[PDB]
Amino acid sequence: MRHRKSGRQLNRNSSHRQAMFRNMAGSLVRHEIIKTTLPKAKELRRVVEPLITLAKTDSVANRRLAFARTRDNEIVAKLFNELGPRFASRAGGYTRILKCGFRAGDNAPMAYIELVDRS
Amino acid sequence: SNIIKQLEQEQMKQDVPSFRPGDTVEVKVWVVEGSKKRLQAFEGVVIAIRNRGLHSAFTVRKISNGEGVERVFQTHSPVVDSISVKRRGAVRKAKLYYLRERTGKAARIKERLN
Amino acid sequence: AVQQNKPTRSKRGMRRSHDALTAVTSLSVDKTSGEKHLRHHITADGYYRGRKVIAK
Amino acid sequence: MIQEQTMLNVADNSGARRVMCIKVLGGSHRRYAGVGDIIKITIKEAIPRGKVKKGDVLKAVVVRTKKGVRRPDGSVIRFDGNACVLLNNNSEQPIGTRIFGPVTRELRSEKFMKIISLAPEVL
Amino acid sequence: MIGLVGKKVGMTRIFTEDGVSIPVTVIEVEANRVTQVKDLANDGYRAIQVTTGAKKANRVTKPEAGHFAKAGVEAGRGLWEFRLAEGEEFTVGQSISVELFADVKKVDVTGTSKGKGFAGTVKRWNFRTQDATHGNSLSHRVPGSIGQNQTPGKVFKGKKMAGQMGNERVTVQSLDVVRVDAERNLLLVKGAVPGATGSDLIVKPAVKA
RNA sequence: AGGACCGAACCGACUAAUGUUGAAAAAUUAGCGGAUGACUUGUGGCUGGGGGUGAAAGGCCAAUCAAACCGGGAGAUAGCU
RNA sequence: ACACAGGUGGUCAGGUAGAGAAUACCAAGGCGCUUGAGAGAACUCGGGUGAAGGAACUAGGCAAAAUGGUGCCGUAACUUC
RNA sequence: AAUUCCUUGUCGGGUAAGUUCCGACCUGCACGAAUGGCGUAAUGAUGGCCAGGCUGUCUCCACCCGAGACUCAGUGAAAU
RNA sequence: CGAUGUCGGCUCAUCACAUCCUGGGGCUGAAGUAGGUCCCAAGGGUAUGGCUGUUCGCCAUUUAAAGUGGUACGCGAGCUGGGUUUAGAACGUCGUGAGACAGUUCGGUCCCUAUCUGCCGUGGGCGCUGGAGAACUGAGGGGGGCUGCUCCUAGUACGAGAGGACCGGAGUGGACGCAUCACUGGUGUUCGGGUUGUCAUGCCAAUGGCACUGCCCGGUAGCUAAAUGCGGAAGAGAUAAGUGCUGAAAGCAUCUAAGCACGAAACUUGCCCCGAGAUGAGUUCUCCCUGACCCUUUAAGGGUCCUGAAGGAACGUUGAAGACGACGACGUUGAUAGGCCGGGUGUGUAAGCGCAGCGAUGCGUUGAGCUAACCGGUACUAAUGAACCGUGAGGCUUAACCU
Ligand SMILES: [Mg+2]
Ligand SMILES: [Mg+2]
Ligand SMILES: [Mg+2]
Ligand SMILES: [Mg+2]
Ligand SMILES: [Mg+2]
Ligand SMILES: [Mg+2]
Ligand SMILES: [Mg+2]
Ligand SMILES: [Mg+2]
Ligand SMILES: [Mg+2]
Ligand SMILES: [Mg+2]
Ligand SMILES: [Mg+2]
Ligand SMILES: [Mg+2]
Ligand SMILES: [Mg+2]
Ligand SMILES: [Mg+2]
Ligand SMILES: [Mg+2]
Ligand SMILES: [Mg+2]
Ligand SMILES: [Mg+2]
Ligand SMILES: [Mg+2]
Ligand SMILES: [Mg+2]
Ligand SMILES: [Mg+2]
Ligand SMILES: [Mg+2]
Ligand SMILES: [Mg+2]
Ligand SMILES: [Mg+2]
Ligand SMILES: [Mg+2]
Ligand SMILES: [Mg+2]
Ligand SMILES: [Mg+2]
Ligand SMILES: [Mg+2]
Ligand SMILES: [Mg+2]
Ligand SMILES: [Mg+2]
Ligand SMILES: [Mg+2]
Ligand SMILES: [Mg+2]
Ligand SMILES: [Mg+2]
Ligand SMILES: [Mg+2]
Ligand SMILES: [Mg+2]
Ligand SMILES: [Mg+2]
Ligand SMILES: [Mg+2]
Ligand SMILES: [Mg+2]
Ligand SMILES: [Mg+2]
Ligand SMILES: [Mg+2]
Ligand SMILES: [Mg+2]
Ligand SMILES: [Mg+2]
Ligand SMILES: [Mg+2]
Ligand SMILES: [Mg+2]
Ligand SMILES: [Mg+2]
Ligand SMILES: [Mg+2]
Ligand SMILES: [Mg+2]
Ligand SMILES: [Mg+2]
Ligand SMILES: [Mg+2]
Ligand SMILES: [Mg+2]
Repeated sequence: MRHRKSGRQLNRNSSHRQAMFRNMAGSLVRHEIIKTTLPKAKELRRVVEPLITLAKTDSVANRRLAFARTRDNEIVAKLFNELGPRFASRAGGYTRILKCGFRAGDNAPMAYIELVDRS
Repeated sequence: SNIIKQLEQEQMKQDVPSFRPGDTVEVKVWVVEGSKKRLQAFEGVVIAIRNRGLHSAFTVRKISNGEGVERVFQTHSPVVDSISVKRRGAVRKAKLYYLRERTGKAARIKERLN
Repeated sequence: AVQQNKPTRSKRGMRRSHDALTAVTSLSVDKTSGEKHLRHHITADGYYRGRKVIAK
Repeated sequence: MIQEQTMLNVADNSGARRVMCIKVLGGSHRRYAGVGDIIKITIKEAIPRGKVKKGDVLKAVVVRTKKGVRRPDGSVIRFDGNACVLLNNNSEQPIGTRIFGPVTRELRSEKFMKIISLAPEVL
Repeated sequence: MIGLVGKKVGMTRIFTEDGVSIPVTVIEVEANRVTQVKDLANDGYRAIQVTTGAKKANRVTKPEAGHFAKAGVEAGRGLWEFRLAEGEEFTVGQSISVELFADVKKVDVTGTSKGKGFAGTVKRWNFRTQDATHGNSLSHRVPGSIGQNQTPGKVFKGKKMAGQMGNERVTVQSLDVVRVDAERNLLLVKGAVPGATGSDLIVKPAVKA
């Protein structure tokens, strides 16, 4: 059973699931919007927003933690430089998901996940 | 929750001394037999602590008569009359389960300063 | 594991009596786009509840 | 928590060093016997000269178990081994004169007052 | 035997002054007031119906709203029926407090248990697994045999096999009432109640003992 | 120096599991034995069926062997379904 | 018979760890193996852990579990030495 | 006893229990000396028994990690 | 014999009583405990290991008991293959010999994706006569019905003694089934750390990837048993064997021909669950729909404009619910999910700095840092203004009833 559990397997092992989500977050931060399946994006809004609320405060320890979590110095620098002050006045909810039809390749529910301040 | 963590706090004892795993602890337990009740003492090294408010407990192990004895005293149980600390030990971990492997001059702990 | 008597076309039809497809109950129309879109989804242009969300 | 084919130590000066539990008494299909329960056992290794010899079959009382016994407050007293005290198969009384190591107070009935008195320490 | 209804807050322990840790169950009980009183003539059976709380303000349908308005009480959750004993009757306006269970010793509770989904025979009916080695192939937790050869050539009704366990109504009887808090509207039992935290349970005076 | 020892390529298949209209008309994974010699392998040739060869199992002779395959007598014969 | 978890002879043989063509991660270099997206029921396959007992299971220690390397000390009956 | 029907022949060991095993008794249905009789160090993916460690083999199963099984979209057999 | 898998073992059961225990009674060579036999009674239960392929059997220890049978000597489209019963080889015997011996010995492919019936769950359609939201009554069906040990009655009755009660209560127990994590722990490859080899971040530091989660130590939520709560009727009715009261036939006598009365874990209730497809389709509470025309085949007829109410359906966030279906709670007049704040809980004094030490390392910052699923809140994000199904007064006869 699954009483009061959390975390979607997405038919992948832990290493595969984390390595995919790392690149997903690294592309989402650098493009401010991406398109992916809704179940796979519902975990992005749980794996990226804590990173944003961590980058809200600039510190050596926080920056090294972000580097250990994302494995991209450019991504960490862009996070801390831009998304910190931009979302510093907002208490959560840094991502928005909008469903757009279904993919023709697999007939999968797909959505654009973006930042609240894309424009 | 406003009912649980209001009933589980009305009968808590606000006198538990601060202690850490690896510190020798003496516990006074009420033992009742017949018509009267005495206060027995159990002195040993604390190896594990599980604190959840009223559901708090701690495990104490002592080498008594050559055979190790481990008890699990509930922190807020009325039988546990008093808790005292007689020594302090410097241990990296918080769960001392490797002590069950060593005997003699190998299961002993260093002294924690200050 | 296998059949002993060949079934009817009636049995096949009664088995297929439940796999019939269904359509959308009622398509929604955007407030300031005038086009029909699936409910709680965005339009093919990029509009959703008035304000456009995907400007190309 | 003692069952068949379980190796236990002996906690009296009877000469037995290693015994094996071979039956659990107290009802049909009984699986595990706690502290203060009677179990039939056989001798596997004994002192060269003593009150008992190897290969005997006799009853015993469980005095210690690694699983332990839960107090009515949630406290459990856990030991580092399984030990028993030999008894006569008819009189149900201890054979040895001394008791080795600490004991619990679960066996504090009329049938084990001698064991309680002879125990160096009662928990 | 006028039982009441409440919400399970959970379970905890009580430390008695003589050194006993009694596992008790915290059950939130509000004033189950009334919706209808069915008499001996209109419905035959003599019973009452109760509701507690409001539950919402814009999700009660017109029939339920009119039913509540006829009685004169506010909205609430699902209605609960209780067959009333001979010699006692209650007014529509009058409510039922938790004070009624002050002079009772043991009660019985009823509620929907946790749902385990479609469980196997080893869990739903507690069968015994087979050997995992010595030659066994693809038959470890299967029930194995269900009938006999050609007589009766069929499986009997009520056979214990894989199915959906849990999520059903279960009653636990003879639980000792250790505390009845009137000002806080709370009741405590000896534990082992069915369901989960925040579920809905129905308690009543014990009929077994 | 050993028809030596442990152990890789290489040769083989002793156990278990999977597989049995399978990835495969004998295979895969985890284990296994020999592994400087009576070893293994590439190329070319000879041994042709009542015969060949066989450290010998009635084993192999092109997925077929107590008598290989193809064509003929031959629509052999069948008191048998 | 397949765009088949099978077989096929030789040549060149990098760094660190490592006795080693054993094994781990990498270089030059090549691939993601021609269906995916969901949920995380029972049961199947490949595995991890587990309170107490430790072969009591079984036809059978089958499977599983366990040891496992270097230097030194030290090593019994028997024996063709 | 790779050989014995009576046989689970009798005795002693091993366990509480041992139709298996070990050493003897010799009543050899129906051992026996190159179709070889008895031993034999080493050797054996050879048969049987026992002992120490070890563990879900088991009392008694419980949870977890992946691939199927369940749903959706595309393609799409079979024995009978 | 155009194919019905045979011994034994594991899982799963069902039925019968010629009843192993419990329950009731009669006769006893039944003083009491404890026995023998018979009758009624199938509600429940009915062991673990060594030997050998076991069935059977011997032995060891328990239990109140370790019952006999039918169901292809139950169950291989649930499983193995230890035996028999193929192909190799030997032993002893048989025969000159090829080869045989319910004689032995070592080894020796158990294949099937469920069409229908059978059973466990869970849905779609329609019915129940206007359409709805609820509570149920209960025709009926299903689940449990085990019993040991001590104390008082007591060393009382009985018995010369030895020994030792029936009846009635109380406590503690074992095997079951139900329900939970308040405690004990297991798991918890999604939480925190220790550590080896290698690669990379221009390099130290700090990290990430792989090597079974690399190997490990603990551990949140959830699930779990080994953990803790509950139950095996108390009682009522009619009763089986069997006791009787009043009683004639048959002046007596007799439990029976009338009548009356006691009498089992057997039966129905009493305990729990499902349950109006109970088509015999049921009751109560609250709601909603109160416009006009036209047509022929003049009737439970059809069509047009308006109307579209109660409610339902659909979609989105989701769940202690769940294979998919299905069932909770919410959709701005809101805490339903995500994020955030604070706390709790786990791991363990985070990096960065300064010191001390040649160095490996320790110290202060600092019980710090991090913290998945936990708890109180917070509309910050996502739950849309709509639109879609559902009607507009609900047939005939008769009955009581007010006009
Ligand atoms: Mg959740
Ligand atoms: Mg998939
Ligand atoms: Mg279909
Ligand atoms: Mg298997
Ligand atoms: Mg197979
Ligand atoms: Mg069958
Ligand atoms: Mg060799
Ligand atoms: Mg070798
Ligand atoms: Mg080579
Ligand atoms: Mg090899
Ligand atoms: Mg191999
Ligand atoms: Mg020839
Ligand atoms: Mg061939
Ligand atoms: Mg050919
Ligand atoms: Mg021809
Ligand atoms: Mg001719
Ligand atoms: Mg012909
Ligand atoms: Mg002929
Ligand atoms: Mg002829
Ligand atoms: Mg391919
Ligand atoms: Mg290939
Ligand atoms: Mg090379
Ligand atoms: Mg390699
Ligand atoms: Mg590599
Ligand atoms: Mg772990
Ligand atoms: Mg274990
Ligand atoms: Mg012999
Ligand atoms: Mg010979
Ligand atoms: Mg060899
Ligand atoms: Mg499909
Ligand atoms: Mg057939
Ligand atoms: Mg036939
Ligand atoms: Mg009878
Ligand atoms: Mg009887
Ligand atoms: Mg009789
Ligand atoms: Mg042969
Ligand atoms: Mg075999
Ligand atoms: Mg085989
Ligand atoms: Mg059929
Ligand atoms: Mg019993
Ligand atoms: Mg837990
Ligand atoms: Mg724990
Ligand atoms: Mg970790
Ligand atoms: Mg580098
Ligand atoms: Mg009678
Ligand atoms: Mg009954
Ligand atoms: Mg803390
Ligand atoms: Mg540090
Ligand atoms: Mg926190």
